[PDB]
Amino acid sequence: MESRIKDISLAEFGLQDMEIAKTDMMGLVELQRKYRDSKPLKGARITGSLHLTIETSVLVETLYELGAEIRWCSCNIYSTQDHAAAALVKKNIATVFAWKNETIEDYWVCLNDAMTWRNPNDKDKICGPNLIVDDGGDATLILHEGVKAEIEYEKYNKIPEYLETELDENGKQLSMDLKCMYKVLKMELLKNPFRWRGMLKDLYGVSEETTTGVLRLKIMESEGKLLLPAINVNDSVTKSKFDNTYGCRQSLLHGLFNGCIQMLAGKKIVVLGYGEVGKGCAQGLSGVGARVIVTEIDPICALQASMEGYQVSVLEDVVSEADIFITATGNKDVITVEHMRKMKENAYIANIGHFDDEIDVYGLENYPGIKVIEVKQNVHKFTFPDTQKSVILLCKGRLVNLGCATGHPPLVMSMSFTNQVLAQMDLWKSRETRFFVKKLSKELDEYVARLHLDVLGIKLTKLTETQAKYINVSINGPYKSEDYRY
Amino acid sequence: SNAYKMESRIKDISLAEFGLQDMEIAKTDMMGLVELQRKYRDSKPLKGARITGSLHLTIETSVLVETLYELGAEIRWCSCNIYSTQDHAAAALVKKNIATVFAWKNETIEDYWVCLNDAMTWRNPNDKDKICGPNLIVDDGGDATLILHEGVKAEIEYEKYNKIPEYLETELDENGKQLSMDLKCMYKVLKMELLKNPFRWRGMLKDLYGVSEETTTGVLRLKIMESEGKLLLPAINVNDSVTKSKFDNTYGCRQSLLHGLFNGCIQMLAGKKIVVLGYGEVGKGCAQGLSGVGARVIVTEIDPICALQASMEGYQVSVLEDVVSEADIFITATGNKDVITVEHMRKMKENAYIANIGHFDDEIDVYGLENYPGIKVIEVKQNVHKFTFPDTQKSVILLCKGRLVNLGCATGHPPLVMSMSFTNQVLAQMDLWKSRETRFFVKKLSKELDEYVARLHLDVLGIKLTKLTETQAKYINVSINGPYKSEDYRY
Amino acid sequence: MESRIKDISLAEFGLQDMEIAKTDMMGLVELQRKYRDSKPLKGARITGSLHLTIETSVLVETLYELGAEIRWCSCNIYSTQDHAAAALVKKNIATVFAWKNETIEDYWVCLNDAMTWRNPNDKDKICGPNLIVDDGGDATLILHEGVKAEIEYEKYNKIPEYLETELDENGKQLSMDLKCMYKVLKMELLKNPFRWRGMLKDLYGVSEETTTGVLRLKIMESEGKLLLPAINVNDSVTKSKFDNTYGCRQSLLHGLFNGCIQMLAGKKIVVLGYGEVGKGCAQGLSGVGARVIVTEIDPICALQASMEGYQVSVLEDVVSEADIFITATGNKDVITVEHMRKMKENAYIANIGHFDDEIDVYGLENYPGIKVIEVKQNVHKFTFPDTQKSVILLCKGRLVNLGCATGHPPLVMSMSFTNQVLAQMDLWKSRNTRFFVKKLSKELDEYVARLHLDVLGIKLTKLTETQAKYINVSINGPYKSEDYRY
Amino acid sequence: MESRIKDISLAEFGLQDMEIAKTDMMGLVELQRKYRDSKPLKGARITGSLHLTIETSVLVETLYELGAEIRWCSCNIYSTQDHAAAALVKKNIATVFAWKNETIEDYWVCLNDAMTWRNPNDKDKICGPNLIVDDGGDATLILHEGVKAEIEYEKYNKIPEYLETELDENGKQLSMDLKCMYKVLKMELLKNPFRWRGMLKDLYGVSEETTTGVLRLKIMESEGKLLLPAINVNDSVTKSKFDNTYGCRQSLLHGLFNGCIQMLAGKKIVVLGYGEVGKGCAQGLSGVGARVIVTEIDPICALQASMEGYQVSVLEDVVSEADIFITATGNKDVITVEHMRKMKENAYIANIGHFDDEIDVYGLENYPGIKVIEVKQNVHKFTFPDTQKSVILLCKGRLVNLGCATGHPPLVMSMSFTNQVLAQMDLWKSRETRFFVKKLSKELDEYVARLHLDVLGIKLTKLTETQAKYINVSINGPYKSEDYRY
Ligand SMILES: NC(=O)c1ccc[n+]([C@@H]2O[C@H](COP(=O)([O-])OP(=O)(O)OC[C@H]3O[C@@H](n4cnc5c(N)ncnc54)[C@H](O)[C@@H]3O)[C@@H](O)[C@H]2O)c1
Ligand SMILES: NC(=O)c1ccc[n+]([C@@H]2O[C@H](COP(=O)([O-])OP(=O)(O)OC[C@H]3O[C@@H](n4cnc5c(N)ncnc54)[C@H](O)[C@@H]3O)[C@@H](O)[C@H]2O)c1
Repeated sequence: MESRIKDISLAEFGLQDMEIAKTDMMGLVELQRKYRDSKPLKGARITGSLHLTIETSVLVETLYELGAEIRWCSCNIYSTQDHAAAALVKKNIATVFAWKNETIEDYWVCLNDAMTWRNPNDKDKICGPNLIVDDGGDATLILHEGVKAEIEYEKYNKIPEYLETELDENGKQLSMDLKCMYKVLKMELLKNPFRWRGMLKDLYGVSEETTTGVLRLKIMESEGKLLLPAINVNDSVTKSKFDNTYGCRQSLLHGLFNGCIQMLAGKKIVVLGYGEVGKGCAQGLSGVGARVIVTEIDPICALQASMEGYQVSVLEDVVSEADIFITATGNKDVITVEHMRKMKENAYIANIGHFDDEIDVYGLENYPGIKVIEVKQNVHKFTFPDTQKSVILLCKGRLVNLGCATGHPPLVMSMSFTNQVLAQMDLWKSRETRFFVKKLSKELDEYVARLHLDVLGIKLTKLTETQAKYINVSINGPYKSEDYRY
Repeated sequence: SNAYKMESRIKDISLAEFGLQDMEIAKTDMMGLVELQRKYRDSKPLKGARITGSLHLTIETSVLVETLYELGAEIRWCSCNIYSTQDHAAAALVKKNIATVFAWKNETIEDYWVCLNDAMTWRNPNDKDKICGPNLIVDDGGDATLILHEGVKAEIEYEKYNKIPEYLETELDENGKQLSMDLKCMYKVLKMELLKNPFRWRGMLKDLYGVSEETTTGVLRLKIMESEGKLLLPAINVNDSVTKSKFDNTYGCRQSLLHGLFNGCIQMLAGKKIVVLGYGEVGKGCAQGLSGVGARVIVTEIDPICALQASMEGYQVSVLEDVVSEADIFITATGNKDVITVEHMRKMKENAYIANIGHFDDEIDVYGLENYPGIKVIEVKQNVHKFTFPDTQKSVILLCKGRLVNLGCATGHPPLVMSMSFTNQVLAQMDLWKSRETRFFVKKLSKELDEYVARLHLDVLGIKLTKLTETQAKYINVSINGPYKSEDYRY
Repeated sequence: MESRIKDISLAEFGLQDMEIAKTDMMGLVELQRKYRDSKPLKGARITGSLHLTIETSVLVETLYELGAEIRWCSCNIYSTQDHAAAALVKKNIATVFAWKNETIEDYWVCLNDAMTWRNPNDKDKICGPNLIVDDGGDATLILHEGVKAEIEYEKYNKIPEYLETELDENGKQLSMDLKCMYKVLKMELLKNPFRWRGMLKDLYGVSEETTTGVLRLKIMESEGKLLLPAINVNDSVTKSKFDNTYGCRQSLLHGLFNGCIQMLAGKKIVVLGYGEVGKGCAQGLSGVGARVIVTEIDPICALQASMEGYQVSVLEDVVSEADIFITATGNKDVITVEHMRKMKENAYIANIGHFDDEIDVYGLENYPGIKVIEVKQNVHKFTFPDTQKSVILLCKGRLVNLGCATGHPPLVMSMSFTNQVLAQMDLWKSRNTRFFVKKLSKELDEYVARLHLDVLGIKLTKLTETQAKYINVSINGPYKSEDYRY
Repeated sequence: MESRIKDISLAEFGLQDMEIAKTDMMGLVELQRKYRDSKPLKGARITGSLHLTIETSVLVETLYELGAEIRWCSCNIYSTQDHAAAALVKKNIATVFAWKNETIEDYWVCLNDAMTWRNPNDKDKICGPNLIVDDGGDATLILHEGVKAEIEYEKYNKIPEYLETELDENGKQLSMDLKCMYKVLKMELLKNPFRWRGMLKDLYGVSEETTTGVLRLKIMESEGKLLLPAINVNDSVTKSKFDNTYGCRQSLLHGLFNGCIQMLAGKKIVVLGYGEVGKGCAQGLSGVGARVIVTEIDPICALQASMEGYQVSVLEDVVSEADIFITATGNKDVITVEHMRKMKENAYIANIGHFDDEIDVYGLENYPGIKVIEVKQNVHKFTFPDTQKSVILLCKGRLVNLGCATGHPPLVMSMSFTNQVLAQMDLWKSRETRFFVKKLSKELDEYVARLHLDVLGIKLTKLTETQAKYINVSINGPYKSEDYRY
């Protein structure tokens, strides 16, 4: 037994949930039906760092049926669905390092173990994955920081001091994620100081699932420091305009209904950030009678919010009157402890963005004399000692739809994961320096949509030759120019 | 040892702190109940009243019980559904000695009727702890009221021939059909009580001052009794208060239907053809919520007025038979029975979801589905079962065994609307108690009190109410303080 | 010959609209088909005071095909559709005294003429109508004030001084409508002081269309001054829950679109009054992106607004911030000159209630130093002298959906007018010092709904005997108890 | 050089609406404030072909205040607002050739005159514009076809026979628009065969307002036949995501309420095309209770429609049951004569796309034995002689919001038109061979949004340095990458 999971006996519930889920994941069902025998990913070692849900287990199953060997971990300490994880282990579909309620330390150990492969020749030698499926950039981060650490290690033939200290370049305390990651890097430098650089040779790419992960990729790219090809799956139209928006419209409500006992109707609920995710959040909240107040830094998004009937305000002007706060920025320090101190009694705070630092959870937990009580497994009420007023935080500020619920439903995830399988296949067939972040073709993007039309009984109109020539498109697409915004 | 802890029958007393914490959080929005406790906890208008409740024991209900308790009443409680009890809510009441409780999540139908009977059984410490009944009843669906009346009928039959009437000892009804399990289990209790004391039910009537009924289905049962001249005690209809029916039934379900569906049905609602059978107060809310998350709602209705209302909101109105093969999810919201038959179920597409939000499980023919020759059943997750027909090999997925899905698969309506319903309940209980000092009929609370309920909740939401000038008040012919609408106003 | 309209040449444009409108007015089509042979209203003299729109023409046609003789006028100086009035006169369906943009003086003269019938036996003598169709209660008001005036006239053998003065009580100037009505009453007393009382024996009742008219009836009943039977048509479920709400949802917008050039999306629109009309107005405004703010006196209605996501405030707390103000209360002095002076530049003010005194128009027009410029017909900008700021009034405060637009569409008016025909037939069929106000039975209310199901392709489900017994109703209905609110 | 409009006495009504409109057009108001002294467009001859509405008059005034000489015409025969055209002529800020209800021949004559300028040196000699503001691409089309005509004329020393023929290649009858354009071009070849080619020299560019015009530009570019620089205004975020969507949401409803007497609630309304325009149309229709059914060729757009709860079907499966049909495709022959013959009695047909050929109006009008009645101004009922069934067409299939109503409101037009002015200034500045189509920068696109925030009381949030660096943007924008879809 190499996998490290919660409980293998939950396998059958997972397997059963996978089959029910699969009814609507027609994109993944079709890729399996079309490629299970030809196996286009045969020989590929794939490491995944992505919320291990039932939907994800179907993604993993799909990659496995296309011939890949798979190792997997979750990209969040609270998102793993333990029955989903056990289904993959029992069936020998993948080697898994993930469980619900991981410590930060265990998060980084699991990611590192998922990145570790034993060479098919001899078990003595370690090697890396050929491909990476990433959500948030953590697997991509540990690889680049691993390489940087090794280069610093050789340069002075000793452990770089930045890995043996609790402080950053400016004397401040390092985040728990960096301390735990640096601890893993130091350990690996002593076991093998060419571990990370040795992987670069066999690494053919990474396919990134989400906006926060993409931003990280784009930053590396513009600095000329990206060390492998990358496909941006987030910005496929069938991902960003469906998963991000429609997926959150349902999964935000599910997370809120599970964690927040109150009625949303008539409540002033602040949605911080009105991008693809924020738009979905507001639509769902209004659907159940909430009066949505939006905050934005972008004047275009602000205007869009206003066109849908929502008030647009700065947090300071509403922090004392609003009832519920939802961060959807992908930024950091959007809700501070100071903001929290001004909120009304039993105001709720939740985050749906990828990382928990949108909310100053650290400042809240380390506030002098603060009291905390567990409302439920993942809901905590914090009471400030000076005012005696309390705020209620959902799942310690981690993405609420996956921390307090089961994330987006199968339909949109099938669309997102169909893009993932296609991105992986593209990277694999192109396998062989300035590396780029590219997106999938519009042809494939439309194809993903075509694969899901029958789920919903959608009947598509077909162009005539005359109409096609008139609007200047092929009868079979693509139907829009590259800059079309949908 | 504590009498409340020992006498109560719940699942786990250790969950009490979670219950108490939830109750405190809920109180932020349950301003109606918070105010009644503040205003009356000293003078205790319900002092000495023995109240028996039969209403889903949720956190919201625990605050209701706490309110009756702070007003001076002794209390015993049970839920009105085998799956709706929230064990932490029940534990909270037992640990604080607020009430003697007989309720847990996932009861059997036998246990359900034994808990109700026990909730109706009191002892008088001033009369050598001898058996008696409650003074007041809080009912949701009319089961407390049913056992009382069937209890009186049973005793009247028993007394004629000095023996147990044979309709209690038989597993079949008047038409030779197999009795529902609820009737069998209720008759079993009635038979046992006739042997303990054949003057038990009629003996309670002396001290019973009324029942206050929470929902549409329980009210229907009351009106049927009243029109037949068989209602044995005064009743207050709480469901038809404006601050109950226009809020709990509609806006409560808008949220709680979705929560139940999200927990039981893993699939995305967006784009699905979802049938909502019944477009009354509950259906209106279900529809609004469903389309709020992208579903395409199709309505079935028997009332041409309601059907037209659905159509005005952009919904297709169809007969079930015309969409039973194409629709993805079916939600019954009628309060009727046999709305979705086994025969309808056999025609549904593969993996169609079926759920009910009405009070009783018989809206969907669950019994006929479970007892269909050769049917195959597997438990997907908690209270979610897939049934497979042997002749077609097609499957349908039933949520909560047909039981009201918002309470059985989720936590029911949220605190805010429940406070509005429960403020009406406390007012009704007080009205019946102060009144203690053809024959019996059903009545509703006055509009003054109905408007009062709403006033108590305006600050929760930062609502600012405009005030009429004398000139305006005289012009529209109302008092500055209300009521602001005539009795027939529909809101 | 005896009709007074603007132009009879428009008739053809009215007759075409009537036929098109009849596609959706199935209730009226059905009553015509079913009762035109037997003619249940045969010999009845019907006077109508109801906005003479295309829809009203179909109502009047239906009363005519059913054997009635008819005289009609509009219940508002701006609501008449000239092509509709022409159609009725051209085909000799009714005698009409109505045109768009009447003066208030002519309004009362037109009404008084509509009430004046000639005795079929001896036409040299006057008589009144047998039945009245009323909207707002003006026909009912002139009858009752006329009777009061005649009685007062006899006690002192002279014109009562209240009819000749023009202040009354507080010394405040009397409304133009009362002065013009009193002028007509004075003129009729001098010609025949038994005119009004002479109509009482043969008057079999009035059927009242709207909330404001019903309110006036209820006041008369509580004081024991109601002089004839009345049917409250507004409170049929198929009128109040459809016309008041869904009719306004479309016609308000249409009225706002013709008079207000500005975009509604993003604007803070205050809807004063959240009753059957207010609910519909809000729904329509939200539908095109406006942020609706509600004002209410009734806490129940205020809570309903909150449950639909609308902020509920008092006018004084938003009068300076809001962009548009829509009164829908059926009350008076809701928007005062003092409120208007605090409004922002080019703020729009409109009314959808029956009467124009919801907004203090008289006070605005007669403000010292006020400047007024007509932007277009029925749209005026008023500029205050001190601040130099302006407000824009639609329709001189008259119901904006009928004054600036064509009112509710055919479908809902058919439901309302099907109730009217049924009411007229009930009062005629039934032909005592005390008279009361009653409503149609729920059987007939449900019948109105049944007649319109085929329009929209609605398929109704039918109860089995065991279900009908279980829910305690008859298979053919009624399906709800009398206190059911729908 | 003397204007041709309907009636100059309407001037004050236009000038009055202009000032009221300016309240929301803060983009154009700002450009006037900032650049009226320096006049960056001084000396520039600007010819515009764009619906001459009140909104357009503020655009022309802005262009004038920036120093340009201006001559203008509408891009549709029914969209001109005569009072708007009058205001421009009265204020003498532009030479105008436009009026409501033009003939097709007049349209091309007006456009050709708008393209004709008297040489800055001589009064006898003719020249062309320096810049073109176009909507639909007709100004751009006449120029390119004018050049082709001249080149073909010199090639064989004769009038090209395609200009004289009434049919074209496939034997089908040429559209009236083509026959009229060709007649104008034929005549210009005789007066001066180097007219069009003479213009290319002084033409610095065209700025195209809409999707259909852009498509035409992209086709010419791909073929390497574009003869001047071009700026695609349609695809600025502040145009396509506001004008096309939220503009139509209000203006479609305005057009339908004016042309269609029926209630939209409950009706099955088919929206053909679910792009930027269709999205808005559907939302506005749903908002008034309609049951929207969508037709699409694009599987992504079709899925999006399904995610909003709309049924997605092919026209043939609903053509007999639907009540109202709205084309929003920018394609042609979307609704054929055969489809119209299958529609139910009194079905309504309207188009909101740029050209009238989305619906086969020509075929309908010229159908053998077709009866047609004018229901009202710009609304016609057509009855087929075989079935005796009727269909009702709004403004002869021309864009319904501008034909049956007053187009989009000022707010969105200011956003669209602020982009036009910015583009014209860009083209004019660059004057100091393959031509391409470019779009404005995201800096300017966001700037357009900023200019309109105060209208709606929008409070923008400002990024901190730490936040700015974390998400890798400047504190002052741009805040999104180029491919961001909003
Ligand atoms: N789950 C909850 O929390 C909750 C909340 C409130 C009420 N309820 C229950 O919900 C049920 C409905 O309550 P309501 O207040 O909406 O009652 P209602 O009378 O307002 O609505 C029921 C509707 O069902 C329609 N109907 C009846 N039989 C039908 C059939 N065979 N097909 C189609 N339509 C049919 C009726 O015309 C009616 O409009 C009741 O059982 C009530 O006790 C449950
Ligand atoms: N324009 C139309 O086509 C049309 C259609 C139907 C009714 N009406 C008219 O519209 C008016 C309202 O009709 P309704 O059916 O909605 O009546 P309603 O009683 O249902 O609604 C009126 C609401 O206004 C509120 N109100 C009263 N005074 C107020 C004040 N000073 N400030 C704030 N709120 C106040 C009341 O609480 C009430 O809820 C009446 O005059 C009626 O005749 C017009």
